[PDB]
Amino acid sequence: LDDLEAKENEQLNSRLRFGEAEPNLETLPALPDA
Amino acid sequence: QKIIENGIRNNEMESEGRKFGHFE
Amino acid sequence: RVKNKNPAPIQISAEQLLREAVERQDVAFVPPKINITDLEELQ
Repeated sequence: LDDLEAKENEQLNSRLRFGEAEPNLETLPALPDA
Repeated sequence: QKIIENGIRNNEMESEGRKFGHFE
Repeated sequence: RVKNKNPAPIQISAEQLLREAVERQDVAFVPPKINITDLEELQ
């Protein structure tokens, strides 16, 4: 959907009024070890 | 009899083999 | 500086975990063999 919106802008808010979605902890890739 | 005596000899040799193979 | 957050060139893998777990085993225990110097310890 976001990619379609981006291509929509080339030839041419409800989620925007609040901050970005905090990611789910269990679905993110593992942090590389130091 | 010989099997007993062989066991006794082998145990004696290994017991002195502790000193024999002490350093190798 | 204990602040080298660079990702390690080698990453800990599961198989490494289990291999370095099993390295903790040693050979079977070696007891001093009993010596039978007369008929008593034989019987």
